[PDB]
Amino acid sequence: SASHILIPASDLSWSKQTDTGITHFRAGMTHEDEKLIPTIFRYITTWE
Amino acid sequence: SYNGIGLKSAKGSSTSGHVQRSLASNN
Amino acid sequence: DEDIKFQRENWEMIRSHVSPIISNLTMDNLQESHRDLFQVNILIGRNIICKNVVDFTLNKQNGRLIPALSALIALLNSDIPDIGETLAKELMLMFVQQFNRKDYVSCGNILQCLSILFLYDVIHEIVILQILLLLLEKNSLRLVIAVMKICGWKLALVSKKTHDMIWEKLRYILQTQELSSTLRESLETLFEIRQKDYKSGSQGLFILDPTSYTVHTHSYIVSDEDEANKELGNFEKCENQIYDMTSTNDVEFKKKIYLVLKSSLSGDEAAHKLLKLKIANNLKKSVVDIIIKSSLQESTFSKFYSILSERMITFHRSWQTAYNETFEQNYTQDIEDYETDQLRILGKFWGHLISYEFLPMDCLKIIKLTEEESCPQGRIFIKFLFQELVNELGLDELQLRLNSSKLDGMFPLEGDAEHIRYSINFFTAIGLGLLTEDMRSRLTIIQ
Repeated sequence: SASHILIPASDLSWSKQTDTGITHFRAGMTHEDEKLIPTIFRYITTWE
Repeated sequence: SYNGIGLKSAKGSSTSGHVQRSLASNN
Repeated sequence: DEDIKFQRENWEMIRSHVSPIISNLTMDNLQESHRDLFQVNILIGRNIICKNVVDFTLNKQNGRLIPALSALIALLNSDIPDIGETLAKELMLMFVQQFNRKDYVSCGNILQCLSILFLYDVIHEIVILQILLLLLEKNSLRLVIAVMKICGWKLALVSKKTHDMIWEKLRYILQTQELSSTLRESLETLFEIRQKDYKSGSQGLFILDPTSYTVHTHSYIVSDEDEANKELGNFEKCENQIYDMTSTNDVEFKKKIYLVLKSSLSGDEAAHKLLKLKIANNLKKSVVDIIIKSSLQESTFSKFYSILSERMITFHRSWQTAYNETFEQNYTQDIEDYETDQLRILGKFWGHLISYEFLPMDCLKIIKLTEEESCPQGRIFIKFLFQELVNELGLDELQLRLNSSKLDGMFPLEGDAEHIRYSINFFTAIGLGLLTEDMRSRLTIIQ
């Protein structure tokens, strides 16, 4: 999985202007049971 | 309320469109 | 006579027991005061216990302690109806005397007592309303407001039809008739409390359950000659579990924080999911421990756990205490277990929060650099801490914060040149020796 993730949605009218920061989260993938399915970005150590 | 945030629709998005405020971003 | 002697100091001590109990009567002491009052012979000191309530009520120092007093009377009236029977009589006559005396100070002291006794079901609503009819027959309006502010909540519940008629005549006062000014704004304040529904006259000591108070609602009216039994207060002469060795509740909780922590993309997402849970304050020390242990499974430092912890701290102050407690709990206790691959993750973790002022520099005062109070894995943790301080701040900005820290515990400045020789030896071994210019001046003076 890579999409059971809250997607950052932040104010597209003012997001083109400056970097708003993460102010709100859009839901990524839905379903009755609560996912919590991990994503491999937590399992791959970053380049820096 | 749709305060400039979220989606135009949840039809072609393949999500539910559920928006919740980031409790982390406050100050 | 020794029998007249023995009965008199018995009468004296019963009088000298009730009077300090009433003077020590306050909220959260009522049950303890009523217990010691019960062992003293209440029935022999029947008017003694009544008069000590009346005078402690009347004295004008009280008035505040009246709902503490009337709650004791309900306890007595539940236990012995005759005590509240006689004590309701005297308060009726104390009203009718001072209403005839026009002692407005002493009337309101009795009327606050008669109100809260009606709140505690000691007396009937009949004894309240007939007082109201006498006061409203004259002006008497300063007295009647302090009654209806306190008792009108209960009284409209019980006797609504007649109580509406009391309001309707009382409304005819400030509507079709001229009134004195200072009295007038108090009367309309009662109308203001009416719309606010009496929520500031309905708080007291409801200790007794409505079936634990034996319901002796005394139906005495204030037009009855009430026997005035002062005489019994005089002296007379009686010729008469499975133990929990496992923590599976914690394990299911420790699994839930770990699943939150791995299902998130960014650190702001994991921060939001942890704050969404509304974790109770006893667990918020333990949630920091799950974060730090999961940061050591990563086998390399990540900025994920930094920006996770930064959004925790700026959210509420109890998280900021939880990181401050954990940093002491890590350095003083957990260093002995950690491998050197894990210490470089933590020193870069705590060096990141300290260098951006999420933890203050005063948390560094705990760390002390000696030969005795220093573990070999502890010095490794200091090395990877100061490197993140150097890389973020720079060598000059770190010089300014360490000067404002006055944490000599770190760099001494006086005391045991063997520690000053130790601390210079350690800091130059890290590679940062530009800070140690203060100690070298102090060291050569000792030589």
